[PDB]
Amino acid sequence: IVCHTTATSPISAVTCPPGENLCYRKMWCDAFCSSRGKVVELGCAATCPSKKPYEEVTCCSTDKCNPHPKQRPG
Amino acid sequence: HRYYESSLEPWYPD
Repeated sequence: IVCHTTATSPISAVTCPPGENLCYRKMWCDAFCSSRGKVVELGCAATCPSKKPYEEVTCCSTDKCNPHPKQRPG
Repeated sequence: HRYYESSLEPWYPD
């Protein structure tokens, strides 16, 4: 098994040891906070880590379906 | 170089 990532990778694929069960979407920004709206740092989850004052952290519950909008000429 | 919500490539994202 495994999950997707986004972080310091261009992209990569890992999940955490058997405890986590799904993959998540940490919405925030870069330290550069570039003109692309929201950075999303995908990875391993057991529950959906969402906050309220900034961190949207939604999920996907099945294989590969983790990500957001990205792969478009924009 | 980033995985924002507008691109995935380190050319379009940043």
